[PDB]
Amino acid sequence: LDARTVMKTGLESVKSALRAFLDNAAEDLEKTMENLKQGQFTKGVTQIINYTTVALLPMLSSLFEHIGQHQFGEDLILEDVQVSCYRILTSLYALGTSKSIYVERQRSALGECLAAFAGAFPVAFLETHLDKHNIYSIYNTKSSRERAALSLPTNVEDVCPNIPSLEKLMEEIVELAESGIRYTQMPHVMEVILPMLCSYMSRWWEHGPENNPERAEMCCTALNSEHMNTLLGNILKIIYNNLGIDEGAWMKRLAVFSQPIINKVKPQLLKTHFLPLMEKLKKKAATVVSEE
Amino acid sequence: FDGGSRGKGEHFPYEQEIKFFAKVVLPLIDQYFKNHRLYFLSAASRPL
Repeated sequence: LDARTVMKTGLESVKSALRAFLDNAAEDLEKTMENLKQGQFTKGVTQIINYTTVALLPMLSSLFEHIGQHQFGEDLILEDVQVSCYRILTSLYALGTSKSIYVERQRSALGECLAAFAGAFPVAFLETHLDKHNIYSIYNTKSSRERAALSLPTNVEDVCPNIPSLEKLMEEIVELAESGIRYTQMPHVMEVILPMLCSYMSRWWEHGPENNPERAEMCCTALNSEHMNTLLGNILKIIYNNLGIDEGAWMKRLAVFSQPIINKVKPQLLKTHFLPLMEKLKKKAATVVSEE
Repeated sequence: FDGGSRGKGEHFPYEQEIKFFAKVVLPLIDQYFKNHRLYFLSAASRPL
């Protein structure tokens, strides 16, 4: 895809084509989660769910991965694209947090899709109290007459009520880290929350004030190297507490999800903060389960 | 074929067309774009 060129110059039929491509995918996975909630007991809707997990999730994940790796989306974002993206985010986050026999089969798939989506999306969503600073936000775009025109709750917290905020999520993950809760009891957190924080902090590093003493407090969001330090320390210390038990390929993949963060982090911290990592990974000489 | 799928007859009048598509055209797209990642991804930054 080259949506930059397509959007700057291209035909409105093509515009509406990809707009319908994303709208239809949205309504598809929303109707999928709905019929899954009404699917308390175990066929057409089941086929829709299977089609979702096999095709709709991979394509959205891949196109958002390309968007993220091109540092893309700021011009891609247009009318109703915000609304579709927020709906999709709430949907797959709801499935990831929810527990069902359907969820435990492809919960990894939604995990990678949400990891791609959170980075790909061009507006800071996990922070909402000072998010007004972004002119690219649809709230700044819509003035008031367009707000009255389109059916949206006019409050960012109301549009995504189920999702929590960054500070409460980081304090909760620190709490579960120090408590050392096993992955089996609450797979959803260690399955979806970590890709959230990873992608979010990876792409709003530079849309944080630490790179940018300039335009300070005109930032779309506020972030710190100490936030990065805290949460990758949490990742290393949770893996510390839980390679001994329950093992699993999920810790094998959170390594590659945390790879951007370990490239991001500065090297003086690397020295004497991942020296613990190398010794903790090898202290289980008796075990054979793969790590990193 | 979706319209005729509601019919009992599963025989497809354009079976040659659909097999040619699935066996050649769809993989032809695959090989062409995987060989030409960069060419369509030109972004005025003079890539190659």
